[PDB]
Amino acid sequence: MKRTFQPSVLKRNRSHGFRARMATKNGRQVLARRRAKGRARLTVSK
Amino acid sequence: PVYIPRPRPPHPRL
Amino acid sequence: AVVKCKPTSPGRRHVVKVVNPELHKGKPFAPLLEKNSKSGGRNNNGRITTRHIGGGHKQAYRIVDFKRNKDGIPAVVERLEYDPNRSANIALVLYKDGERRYILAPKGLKAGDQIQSGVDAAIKPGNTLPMRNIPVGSTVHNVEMKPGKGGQLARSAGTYVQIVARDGAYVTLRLRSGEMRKVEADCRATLGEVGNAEHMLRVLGKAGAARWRGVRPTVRGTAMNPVDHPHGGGEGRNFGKHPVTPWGVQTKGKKTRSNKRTDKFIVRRRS
Amino acid sequence: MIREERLLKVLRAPHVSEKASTAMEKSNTIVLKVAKDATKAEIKAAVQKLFEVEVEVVNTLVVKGKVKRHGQRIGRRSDWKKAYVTLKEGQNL
RNA sequence: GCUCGCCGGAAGACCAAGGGUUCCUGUCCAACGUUAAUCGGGGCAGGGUGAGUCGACCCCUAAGGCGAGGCCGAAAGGCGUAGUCGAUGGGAAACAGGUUAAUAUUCCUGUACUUGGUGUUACUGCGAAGGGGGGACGGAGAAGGCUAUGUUGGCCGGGCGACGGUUGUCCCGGUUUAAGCGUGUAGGCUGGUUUUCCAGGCAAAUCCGGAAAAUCAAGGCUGAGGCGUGAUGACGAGGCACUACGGUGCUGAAGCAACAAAUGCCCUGCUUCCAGGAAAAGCCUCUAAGCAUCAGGUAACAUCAAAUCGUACCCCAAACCGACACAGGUGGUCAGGUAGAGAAUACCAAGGCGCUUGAGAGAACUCGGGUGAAGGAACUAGGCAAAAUGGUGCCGUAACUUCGGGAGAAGGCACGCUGAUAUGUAGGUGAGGUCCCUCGCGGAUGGAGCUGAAAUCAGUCGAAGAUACCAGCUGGCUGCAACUGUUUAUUAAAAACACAGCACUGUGCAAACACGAAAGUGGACGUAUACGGUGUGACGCCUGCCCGGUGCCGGGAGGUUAAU
RNA sequence: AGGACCGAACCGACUAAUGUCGAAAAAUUAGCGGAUGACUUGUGGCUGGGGGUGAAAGGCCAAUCAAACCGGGAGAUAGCU
Ligand SMILES: [Mg+2]
Ligand SMILES: [Mg+2]
Ligand SMILES: [Mg+2]
Ligand SMILES: [Mg+2]
Ligand SMILES: [Mg+2]
Ligand SMILES: [Mg+2]
Ligand SMILES: [Mg+2]
Ligand SMILES: [Mg+2]
Ligand SMILES: [Mg+2]
Ligand SMILES: [Mg+2]
Ligand SMILES: [Mg+2]
Ligand SMILES: [Mg+2]
Ligand SMILES: [Mg+2]
Ligand SMILES: [Mg+2]
Ligand SMILES: [Mg+2]
Ligand SMILES: [Mg+2]
Ligand SMILES: [Mg+2]
Ligand SMILES: [Mg+2]
Ligand SMILES: [Mg+2]
Ligand SMILES: [Mg+2]
Ligand SMILES: [Mg+2]
Ligand SMILES: [Mg+2]
Ligand SMILES: [Mg+2]
Ligand SMILES: [Mg+2]
Ligand SMILES: [Mg+2]
Ligand SMILES: [Mg+2]
Ligand SMILES: [Mg+2]
Ligand SMILES: [Mg+2]
Ligand SMILES: [Mg+2]
Ligand SMILES: [Mg+2]
Ligand SMILES: [Mg+2]
Ligand SMILES: [Mg+2]
Ligand SMILES: [Mg+2]
Ligand SMILES: [Mg+2]
Ligand SMILES: [Mg+2]
Ligand SMILES: [Mg+2]
Ligand SMILES: [Mg+2]
Ligand SMILES: [Mg+2]
Ligand SMILES: [Mg+2]
Ligand SMILES: [Mg+2]
Ligand SMILES: [Mg+2]
Ligand SMILES: [Mg+2]
Ligand SMILES: [Mg+2]
Ligand SMILES: [Mg+2]
Ligand SMILES: [Mg+2]
Ligand SMILES: [Mg+2]
Ligand SMILES: [Mg+2]
Ligand SMILES: [Mg+2]
Ligand SMILES: [Mg+2]
Ligand SMILES: [Mg+2]
Ligand SMILES: [Mg+2]
Ligand SMILES: [Mg+2]
Ligand SMILES: [Mg+2]
Ligand SMILES: [Mg+2]
Ligand SMILES: [Mg+2]
Ligand code: NA
Repeated sequence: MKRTFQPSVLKRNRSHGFRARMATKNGRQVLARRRAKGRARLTVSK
Repeated sequence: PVYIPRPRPPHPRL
Repeated sequence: AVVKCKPTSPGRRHVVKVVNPELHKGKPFAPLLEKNSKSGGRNNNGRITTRHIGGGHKQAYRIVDFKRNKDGIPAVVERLEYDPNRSANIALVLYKDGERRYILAPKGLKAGDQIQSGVDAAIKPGNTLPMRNIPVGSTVHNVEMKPGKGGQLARSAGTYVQIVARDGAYVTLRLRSGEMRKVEADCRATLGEVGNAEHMLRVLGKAGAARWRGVRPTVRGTAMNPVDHPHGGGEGRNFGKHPVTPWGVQTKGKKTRSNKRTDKFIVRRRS
Repeated sequence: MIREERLLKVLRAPHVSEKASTAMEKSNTIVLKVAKDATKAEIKAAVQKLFEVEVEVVNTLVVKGKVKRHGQRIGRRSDWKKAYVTLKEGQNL
C-alpha cells in the first residue's frame, strides 16, 4: 500500500516554502495570517 | 478519535 | 513503395508500409535542425485545448525553406530525407555558394537533380518563381498567400494546386480542396505536385502505430456520461440527440466559417 | 593581510578527547574548537601567530549540536566547528 | 562457547530520497519494548562526521517558473521580449594499502593527476555578447575481441586423522596487488596534402561550406584489453613474544598457468528498422572593434591556491512513507559455489539472522498440510477447491484457416549409472618449435597441453532414471468482442472503453476548434494525402425503402417583424 | 521482424481460502495475466473546483468527489426529531 505523503524537501519547499509564499499576493496574505495568529514557525522551512 | 470508520452496509432489505 | 506487412502477428496483419528505398538512411543535416518539444494540446494556461494529442516519439524540426528567396543561384538536390514533421519528404539542397537548405520534394525529383528559384527560372518541377511568370493551368505547389510570406498552400504529400486563371494581378487557384481561391500574382509557387503521393496508402495496422505518432485515443460521446458530453449516459446505446461537438455546437453539417475579411478572395466555395 | 583583531577571534578552545590525544600522539595534529565561520586559512594564520607554531594543513569539520531534553523541554546545543591542525613537526600543548 | 535452524538476485554489502544522533563508549531499569531485562534504536553523560580529486557549491542548459521594458486587464493581475533561475542531463582531476570504539577514495604511507593565480625564460599577432566544428544522442539485433569472475592444475604452508582405510593422481588453506605513466593492440571510422577561386556562414575570417587542378597513396582520429612500470614496495597462509585476555610488537612461504566467462567494457561502435531519435556550455579554431616593445597568446621552469557546505547512522527498514519496533510500499549498484537455459528453483559460501512472551497438554472445533479402501462429479448454482498434467530430443499431428496459424494439436518413444568406440570423442582453446616478412601486441604452420559434447553398443541397480525443487490438463460444440491493451485505487476486468479500418461533416490559414473578459497561446512552427468533431469499429459479403417530423444546408420572391 | 510465444525481476489483480475488533482503514497464501512495449519506473515540472484530468467507471484530483479541502457569510434554514 502506497500512502500519500512521499516526503521530498525540494517539492516541500517549492510548494510551501517561504519564498514560494512571498512570491505572490495570496501567499503573502497567508504569511500575514500566520503572523497575526502569532505562530512559532510561519512556513515549513525547517 | 479524529478518524471515524464507516459502517458496514446494511443487509439489502428491499 | 507500398508493401503489405505479412500477417505474422495480430496487429502486424493489416499493416501497409511505405518503404521508400531512395530516402537517405542517415542522420539529417546538423545546422538545419532544432529542438521541437511536444505539447500535448496544452497552452499557456496549461489546459488541453486540442484533445487527443499526446505521447509519441521525439522529433527535431528540420528548418525547411518555404520562402525560396534565393534567386538566380542554382542548386543541386544533395539528398532526400524523411521528415517526421511532415507527410512530404524533405530534400537537402546545396546552392553554388556552399549554402545548403531544405526544400519540399516535388514528385519527380531524385538526388543529384538541379533547381533554382527566382523570376527567371525554367518551368521544371522544383523551380519557384512568382505566379505571374508561371503559365496558366500548370500544377504548382508550396504556394504563398502574400508576397514574401513564405508559402502555405499545398504543402502536404501528394498535394498540389492549379493556376486556373490570372485576372490582372490576381491568380485563381483550384485549391487542393476544390475551392477556387484568388490570391496575388506576385506570390511565388514551386512547380509540380508534391511527392510522397503514396502517403495516403499506409494503414498503420494497429493502435500503437498511431499512439506513437502521438494521438491519444478519442472517446466517443455516447460512451461518456451526461455531464461529460452532450451525447451522454443512457441505459445502453441511447442517442436520441443531434450530433454536436462536446460544446454543444452542431457537427455533421454546420458551416462554422465567419471571416468577412477574406471572403472576397474566394472565387467559389468548396466542393 | 589578515587582521590580528580577527585572528584573536577565530580560535576558541582546544578540543580534548581520546581522538585529540591519539592525534597529537601519532600525527602531530592538535584539535581545536574554532569559531563558526573560521575558514581554513583564517585558522592557519591564527595558529601561525597566536601559537607561533608551524602549521602544515588545517582539516576542519562542523559537528551538529545534540538535542537535549533538559527536564521536560526539548533543547538543543550549538553546532560548532572542530578543526584539525597538523603542525609541521615541532611541539605544542 | 558448542551444536541446531533460516536467508543468501537476500533477511548480504554500498548509496540516493527520507529521517536527524537513531552511530560508539560508560552508567541505569521508573516509563518505552505487547512478558522478564542485567539488554536496547529507551533514560543520563561523554565521544564521533577531517576532502584540490567524492557530492553539493560553481559553468551550461530541458520541461518549466519568474520576467526590465512590453501587450493586455475594474483593481489585484495575465501573457510575454531581452533576460534570469531551474537537473532528473552536459562540464577538471586519486588509487592501493594501514588505521578508529566510532570517520575515512577525507587521517597515515606510497604512488599520482587537474585547474587556475603570479613571477621570471624565450618565441609569438593577440583579440568577441559574433561564425564554424564539437559536445550530440532512437529502438532492436548480431557477432568478434576482452575483462570482472570462477574452476582446475602448479607451487607454498600445514596434516597422516575420535570407528574400517588413508604419505597418496590423499586432506585443508593461500596463491592478491590499484590509480597514474609508457605502449599502442583486437578493432571502428575517415582518403590525405598543397596551392587557387567563390553570390553562403546578417560584417569579417586563412576557420567552415563550396567549387577547381596537382597530389600520393598514406595519413588522421577513436580504441577495449594486454604487456612494462608503478612494485628490490604493500598485502600475505601463518610462526613467535606478551597477554591490557583484548588483541599489540616482530618474523613473515608461494604469490604462476590453462580453461570457462559475463546482462559489464571496446560499443555513443557495427548491421538494420521506422515511429526518425534534448539543448547550452566547458573544448578547438576563425576572425570584428582595440592594440601590435607592450597587451595578450604558446611553451619552459618556479611557486601559490583549490575556498564553503555534506561526510557519524538506517536505507525492501525497529531509523523513510504506513498512528505502533505494524506480515504493506520504497529508486539505484555488486552479485560467489554445485545442479540448471536462467537473476527460476534446491542446498550452500561471504555475511546476516532465530522473526521480543514462553512452558505444558496432545479434547471438541477452526486454520495450513499429508495419506486413503471401493466408487470417481453421484457434490454443487457451477468440477468452486483440490487432484491431475508438467522437462529435453525425436517421431507424429485433424477440422478450420485471413495461408501466418491451429500446434506444445492430439499421441508415442528415449532418459539413471558404468565401460568401451574414445588411456575422453566431435568441437573449442592454444603453448613450444619453425618459416616468412610490414619486424611486431605481426602473419603462416604447428600441435603440447587445457577443456570438452552428443551419439551408439554392452552391462548393472531400483517399484519407479525429466526420480527432489521446478515444470502445459486435453479435446468437442457455441454466444459476444476482431486481436495486444484500458477500466470502477478499495465488492463489478466484461460483451464495457480504446483500437487500426470506414463514413459523414467542419476547416483556405490570422483555419476550424479550444483555454482565456483581453493580450495571447494550443492547433502547428502543421497547410486539405492536414487538423477538429461526430458515429461505426479488423477482416469477408454487404449497408435496402422513407425528407411527413426535428436538425442541417441552400434561396428570397411574397406575409409578419426589433432598435431607429 | 513482431503492440510475436514460454517464463523470472517489474507491472497488475482473474479464482479460492484466510483475514473481517485483521499482521494490514483492502492484506497474506496458493495459484493467475502482461512481461520489447498502447510497457514500466526515478526525478522535476504543468493543468485546480463547476474547474482539472479521464483508452469513459461518474473514475481520480492527499485513506474524502453526481462537484475537493480550509477559513468566512454562519448561530443559513429545519412547519422535522
Ligand atoms: Mg481527435
Ligand atoms: Mg477514430
Ligand atoms: Mg473511440
Ligand atoms: Mg448536457
Ligand atoms: Mg448504463
Ligand atoms: Mg435500450
Ligand atoms: Mg589533507
Ligand atoms: Mg549495513
Ligand atoms: Mg537519543
Ligand atoms: Mg549502540
Ligand atoms: Mg525489575
Ligand atoms: Mg517490562
Ligand atoms: Mg540509547
Ligand atoms: Mg569537509
Ligand atoms: Mg511571464
Ligand atoms: Mg543559468
Ligand atoms: Mg544532476
Ligand atoms: Mg561505519
Ligand atoms: Mg581473468
Ligand atoms: Mg588445493
Ligand atoms: Mg538485459
Ligand atoms: Mg543545437
Ligand atoms: Mg607574459
Ligand atoms: Mg558511513
Ligand atoms: Mg516486533
Ligand atoms: Mg514492516
Ligand atoms: Mg546463484
Ligand atoms: Mg530464490
Ligand atoms: Mg513475535
Ligand atoms: Mg491437532
Ligand atoms: Mg505411508
Ligand atoms: Mg478414495
Ligand atoms: Mg484406489
Ligand atoms: Mg449433478
Ligand atoms: Mg444433487
Ligand atoms: Mg480450479
Ligand atoms: Mg496436495
Ligand atoms: Mg496442485
Ligand atoms: Mg501456469
Ligand atoms: Mg445462446
Ligand atoms: Mg475483446
Ligand atoms: Mg486482453
Ligand atoms: Mg473495484
Ligand atoms: Mg461500438
Ligand atoms: Mg441505412
Ligand atoms: Mg422538407
Ligand atoms: Mg434556413
Ligand atoms: Mg508480447
Ligand atoms: Mg510470459
Ligand atoms: Mg500472488
Ligand atoms: Mg498472452
Ligand atoms: Mg481519495
Ligand atoms: Mg454544487
Ligand atoms: Mg444550524
Ligand atoms: Mg446570514
Ligand atoms: Na425533414
